[PDB]
Amino acid sequence: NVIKTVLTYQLDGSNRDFNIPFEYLARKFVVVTLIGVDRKVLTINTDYRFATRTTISLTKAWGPADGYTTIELRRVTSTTDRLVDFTDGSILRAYDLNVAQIQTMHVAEEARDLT
Amino acid sequence: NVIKTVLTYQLDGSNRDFNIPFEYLARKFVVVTLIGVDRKVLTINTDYRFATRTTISLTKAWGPADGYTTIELRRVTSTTDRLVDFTDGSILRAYDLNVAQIQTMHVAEEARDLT
Amino acid sequence: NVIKTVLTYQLDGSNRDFNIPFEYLARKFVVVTLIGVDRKVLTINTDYRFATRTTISLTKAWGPADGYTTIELRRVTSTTDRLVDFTDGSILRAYDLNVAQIQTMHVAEEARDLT
Amino acid sequence: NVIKTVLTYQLDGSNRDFNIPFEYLARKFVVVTLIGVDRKVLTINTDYRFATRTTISLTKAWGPADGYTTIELRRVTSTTDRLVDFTDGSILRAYDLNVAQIQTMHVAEEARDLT
Amino acid sequence: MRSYDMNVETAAELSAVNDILASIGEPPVSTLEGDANADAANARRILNKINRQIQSRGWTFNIEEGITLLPDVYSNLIVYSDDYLSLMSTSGQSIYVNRGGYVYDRTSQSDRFDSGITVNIIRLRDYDEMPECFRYWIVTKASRQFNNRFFGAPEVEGVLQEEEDEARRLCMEYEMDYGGYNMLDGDAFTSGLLT
Amino acid sequence: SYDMNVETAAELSAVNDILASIGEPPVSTLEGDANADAANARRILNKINRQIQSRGWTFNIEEGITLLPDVYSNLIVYSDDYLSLMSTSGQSIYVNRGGYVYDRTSQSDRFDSGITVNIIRLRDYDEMPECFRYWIVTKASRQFNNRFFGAPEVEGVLQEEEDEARRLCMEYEMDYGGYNMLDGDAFTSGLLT
Amino acid sequence: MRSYDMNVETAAELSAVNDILASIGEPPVSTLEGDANADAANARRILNKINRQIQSRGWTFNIEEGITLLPDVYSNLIVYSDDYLSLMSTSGQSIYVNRGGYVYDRTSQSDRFDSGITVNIIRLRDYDEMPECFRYWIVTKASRQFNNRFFGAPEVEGVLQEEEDEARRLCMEYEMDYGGYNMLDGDAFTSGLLT
Amino acid sequence: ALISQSIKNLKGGISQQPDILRYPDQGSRQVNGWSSETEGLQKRPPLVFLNTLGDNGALGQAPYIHLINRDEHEQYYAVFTGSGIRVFDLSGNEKQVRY
Amino acid sequence: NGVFSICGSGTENFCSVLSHGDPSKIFMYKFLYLNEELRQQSWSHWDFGENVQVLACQSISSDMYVILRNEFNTFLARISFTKNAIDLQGEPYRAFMDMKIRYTIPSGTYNDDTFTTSIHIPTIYGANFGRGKITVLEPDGKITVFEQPTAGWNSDPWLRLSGNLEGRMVYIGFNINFVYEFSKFLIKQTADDGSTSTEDIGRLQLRRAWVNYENSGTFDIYVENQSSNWKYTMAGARLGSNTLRAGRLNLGTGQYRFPVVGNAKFNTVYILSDETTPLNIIGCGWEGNYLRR
Repeated sequence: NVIKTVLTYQLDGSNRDFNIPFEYLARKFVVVTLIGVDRKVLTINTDYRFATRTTISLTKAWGPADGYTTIELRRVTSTTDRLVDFTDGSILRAYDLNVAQIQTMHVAEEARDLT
Repeated sequence: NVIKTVLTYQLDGSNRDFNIPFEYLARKFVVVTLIGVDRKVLTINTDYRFATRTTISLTKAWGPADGYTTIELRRVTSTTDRLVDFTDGSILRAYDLNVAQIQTMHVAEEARDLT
Repeated sequence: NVIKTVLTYQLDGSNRDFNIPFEYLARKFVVVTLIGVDRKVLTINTDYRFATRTTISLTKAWGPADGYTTIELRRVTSTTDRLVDFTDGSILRAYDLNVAQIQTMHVAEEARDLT
Repeated sequence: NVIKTVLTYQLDGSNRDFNIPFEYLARKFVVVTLIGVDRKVLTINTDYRFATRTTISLTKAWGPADGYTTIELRRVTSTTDRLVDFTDGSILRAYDLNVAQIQTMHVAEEARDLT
Repeated sequence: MRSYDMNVETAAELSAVNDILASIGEPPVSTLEGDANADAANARRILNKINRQIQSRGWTFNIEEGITLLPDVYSNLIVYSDDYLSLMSTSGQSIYVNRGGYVYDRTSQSDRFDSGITVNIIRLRDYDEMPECFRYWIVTKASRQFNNRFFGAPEVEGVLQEEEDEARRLCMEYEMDYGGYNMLDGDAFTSGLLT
Repeated sequence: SYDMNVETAAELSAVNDILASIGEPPVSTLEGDANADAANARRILNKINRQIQSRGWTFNIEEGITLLPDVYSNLIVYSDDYLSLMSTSGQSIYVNRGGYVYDRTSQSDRFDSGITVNIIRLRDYDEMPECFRYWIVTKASRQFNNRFFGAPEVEGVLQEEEDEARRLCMEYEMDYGGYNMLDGDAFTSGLLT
Repeated sequence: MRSYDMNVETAAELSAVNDILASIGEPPVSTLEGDANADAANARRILNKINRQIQSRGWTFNIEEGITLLPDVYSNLIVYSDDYLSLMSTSGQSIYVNRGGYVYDRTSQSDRFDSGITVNIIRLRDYDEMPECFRYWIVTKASRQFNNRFFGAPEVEGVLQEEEDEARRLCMEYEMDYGGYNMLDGDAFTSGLLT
Repeated sequence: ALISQSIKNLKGGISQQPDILRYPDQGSRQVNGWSSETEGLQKRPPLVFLNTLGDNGALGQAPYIHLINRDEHEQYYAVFTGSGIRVFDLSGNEKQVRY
Repeated sequence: NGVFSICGSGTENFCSVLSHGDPSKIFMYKFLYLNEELRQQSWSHWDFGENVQVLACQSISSDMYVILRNEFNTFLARISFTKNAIDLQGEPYRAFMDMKIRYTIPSGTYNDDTFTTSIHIPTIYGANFGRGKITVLEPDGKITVFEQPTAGWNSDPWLRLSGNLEGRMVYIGFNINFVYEFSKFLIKQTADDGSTSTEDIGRLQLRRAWVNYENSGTFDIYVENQSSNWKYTMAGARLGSNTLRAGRLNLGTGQYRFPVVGNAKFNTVYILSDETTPLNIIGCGWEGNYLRR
């Protein structure tokens, strides 16, 4: 019953909402590659505008006619921008220390998932 | 592979022993998979005992003649539960901070080593 | 798919400097490689003096005349030890708190990067 | 006797823009017309894209070559529904309070205007 | 004057309201909608009115070139709504001024006509659809107006003024680059002379 | 104490320095919802960031580019992402009537095969040459200072240093653009031939 | 921005921190390490950021002459880290601007390439490795910044300002002597002409 | 004009009176505090569970409780429930009621 | 509406009332009557948590014994007003918690299968509780909070702690909630015989404000202005000061500044704390421009 980093949403039919399974810290984290013809990312804003926390609505659910056979919903951690980091003066809102472990955790969970 | 996470042990005709290279912080994480035809994950006491910190044993004398041929112990540390979660105003326990690095570390090492 | 870790820089006939674009928690971690006939590793005091933190100068002009055409700088922050340990009674501080989340993140990313 | 509602603009051979001088509580309300052989109505997404709120651009060049010589933009704010309804507990506000007196006024005026 | 609150939701307008409000010291407003605070609404109005003023001074982008106003065939009268900021003809010595709501011929002495007319009009547009330099000029001029009306602050005003002058410098430069008329190549008097 | 090359968050460093510009304690992370004083940091940084990127610079501008016409309707979405739309040579036709480019000369909005324009696309606060970055930081700091909680002396010193930093950018740009009065531009290149 | 806590230790950096702190009135700090006092850390940051700014305005010592950035063979993409302060080509009208993290060709429209490139870069360096005149200029500019941010002192500021102007006078003189280009002997336009 | 006012005392309770009128050193809605002489608001002092007397229902029906301080030595709390006299000792041991 | 009792006490001055209508709360009026000064007349309102009825408040001198009735069972407890004392023996810091009990975790609990130790709410406490947050505290600080299952504690009666905890002197508890709301920050001026002439005329825009904490831990100040709600939590101590040594309690006197920007007339700053560390506020100062209209 894994919180899979990846959920296979076959791109067929029409629902603005296809429910993501992962939990995303911020919008930038989620990337949608359109397998079927060209693995492709819709501009997060232009097609897969983030209509929802557990669902994403591309403006249209691309038809098999478009030929984009599959959509991949992923939560992939960006090592480059720590979502959060600790600096001198900042009082350590405990909440931040927890965000930090979680941001790391997602990078690793992702790692288990790719391999 | 080299780092001890995944293991490749092969089913004995009769076995009351299965050796463990890794260091696992808590019992829950290491989960047995016997993959004779496909995967079968066995719970702790129902099939096996983490009888000693060093070694574990499962009954039924799982054998190559029987379907299963792979007793694989793979170290998975659950992402969600951390023996330490930083409560607000909590005394940041020194040892606890040390657990936190480890839980995450182990989770990645399982990913890296598997490569 | 941006691999930010294993960067291989073309070896040239007469250049003794390559610039490590990626990050390193510690020096020992980045290991140079030479390629083309076999992989020949190198030692930091012996052949690759770290120059400026962000550049490595390789003495003894390694080049294609040798038959070696590639220099690879790769990151394997080591999993075995927590660089930062919060021993009892420390004045927790910036260097310590940031490194521990980071160690995992750089290492897991290496796992994610080769593949 | 100034009829400010039913304004008919001469259709021209090659112009795709007419400017709705009169007011609209809502878009659906203004219905374009084409004339000269029969009255042919039009649909907003289909042929008359609203451009700027105050202008309508008719695609497919309707003109006297077709045999149609007139474009009429007419206002029939619909009587059936109160666009504004003050449901219990609303923060009554400007949009709401003004529209309701207005709906009647625009509609009655249409009655007064045709005749 | 089009309604201050009738303009629909926007994200750029939201940035602007938040910024103007910031200048007199109000905190950023989360959602421009459902906000009970009046200041929000007053600011929105200032942004809308000053948006109208800036556009009125003609700018090369806005002036529509000769466009056609088409007469209502049944009516025989061109309509002149407050979306028109200015009515000037193409040749010289424009002859159109609005009488009642309708446009009116000051020479013929009759607003009644047909066949349409060609005029260089300055149409009002929303706060969006303006180039990024002008949006910045507007936000700061609106902020200065707002600082005068509500707060009585002496200092903020000086800074705002210098900033607005800086913006004008910047905008008039953008507009000049956009139009870009070199006097030799483009002229009515000398395009003929230089041949 | 040991040789590290670890990189501190680049975006966060900006708002952190903006806060520390007025002596307010540094903020560890841009989350937490409130931190209203910190929030303003993000908003005013990104906004003044568009601002500086608007005034055209010879590296922000992309010299030529085609934007695909929407195939279905021939209307090219004119987003809020592009700062300015300007034609190649002179008398730039395009300006947005509605959300899509509308040619003022044409009196039409739809057009096929696309167009060629010189756009100045929005970029992050990141990805900018360091001189521009420092200029943005000091300008945002002076605004965030004298607007919310201004003091006399800090405002003055900051506006002085801010005008100074303009010079760091305008110098940078001049060398980067590297125009020549004779050889470089068109009217005079012809004369040389 | 490299970490404020990345210089491992530096006796020269210690002198500097102590001096900057002295200007706003803090006492000399014995060991730059293990010091709980925050001011120390804030000052260290100011020294590091201002160190970056001073270096960015090009100085003859720092600008590396044509050096080569070598493309990753497997990657096909030159890397552009924040250690680069500026990317300008040797000839004229430089054509490189960083797109994402990677460097990018604004003419070819593709960051993807090989064979390396030659560019005149301005590399960031530590606070040490700067000549003694510039170190003095930096310490005083940093002291002035610090006096603005933390204390509110009116007088110290004037003295600091004159001193920094004096340092600039001194540094720009040192840099000019170091480069030392006489216009007759060294030129691109006239080295050719005077033969 | 940098008007700075420091209300340095605190305490003073709450007041639902209007803002122009509300005195300084008062606020609205203090909950859970004991505003003493030197400390300002302090979280209300804590409680220690001593014993569990009975069902919500059995001691139930709006009882009347009188605290008999017999002597510094023994303290007994008496609950007259509507039906009958039940006495609980301070520690919760139920000294029994007879009739 | 109906005051059942008005219990009161001589040595601490706490007059009190409990009622049929809002039974959850005892209300305490603290008075100093030297001479006839009545220097402070303060009405504050105490709480004993959601779904709770307070049957009686009667006071043995120097403390008070309050019989609370949970919705499920009833409890008898003692609130000690002594000024700076550790209530339970061995407590780290006069923990303020709703029910504080000391339980030595018994040998039987804990699982070799799950590295968690299980506590039973019906057992370690005398009777099943009803609703609210629960916090368990090791003698050394490591407050860990297990939020209520929405089911209700009676419905899910097992709570867990992580780590083998064969033996401890855990002080278990239900959390306590503090909310004091500052008075809208209007300019007030003094006058003859303590007259106050807060000035309505004018707009005061307040740039920043402060609360001067003493001997206290997490306190979170929620500032809300119309159409917004911001949290500016203060916890711990500034990283890097000698104060946040690891392994230590972390409670130290300091001043936190919360930035609030707005028209004073409609912005409220209320301090709300909820994590068992004492919160003590000596003073508050608002600083702002005030140029009269």
